[PDB]
Amino acid sequence: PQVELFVKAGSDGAKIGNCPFSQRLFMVLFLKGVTFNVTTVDTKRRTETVQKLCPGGQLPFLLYGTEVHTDTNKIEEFLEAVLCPPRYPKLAALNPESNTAGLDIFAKFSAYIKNSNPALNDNLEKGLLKALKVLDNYLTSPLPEEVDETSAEDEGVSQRKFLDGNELTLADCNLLPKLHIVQVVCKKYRGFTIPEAFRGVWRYLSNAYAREEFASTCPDDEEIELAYEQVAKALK
Repeated sequence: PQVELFVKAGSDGAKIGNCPFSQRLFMVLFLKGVTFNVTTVDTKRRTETVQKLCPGGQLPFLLYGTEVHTDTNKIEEFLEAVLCPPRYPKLAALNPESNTAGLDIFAKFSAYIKNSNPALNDNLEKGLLKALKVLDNYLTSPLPEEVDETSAEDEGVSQRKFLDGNELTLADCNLLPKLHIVQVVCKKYRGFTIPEAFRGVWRYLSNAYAREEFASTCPDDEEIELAYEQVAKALK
């Protein structure tokens, strides 16, 4: 039941370019265990075969047998439905709040980085910091799984690896690619690093970069930066 995910090509028209939607889906497929392959699509120069499978020009899309599926959320939702137990595992989060913790982070970042008027830099940066703290608190709050089970050093603090427990879920597939863009781009163009004092968020990124499903699906730093260069370099 052949699985082909079509994703945005980077600056040389071949390699992985910047796209959080592509990476999220790429991650879902590694995590599912399915046999699959990825085709990169140069969005300035779609091949004729790609033009014909996705006449609308959406991206990413997914070839499943002979059907093309568009819209990332619906693609994901369909991968969860059709690649299901017992032959593949359920990836969706158990706790609803895991799907919405730090959702706002990527919008606040975008605002922050598209802005070019120095007067606004500070308030937008605090927007971003606050969104990261909501996330941090969610990462340091014990989930129901962890109830009343701790050791003396770090009572009240969670020790789970990812958003919803110790297994990557769908919620991580959405968040991690976005946070990864936030870090690379804000470091390069805004003199900004996620504060060390958000130890949840750091401990979380550490656990992420430790898993090939995420680190193998990241675009090269240079592709992310090039991708954001025009919009980001405008603030003087």
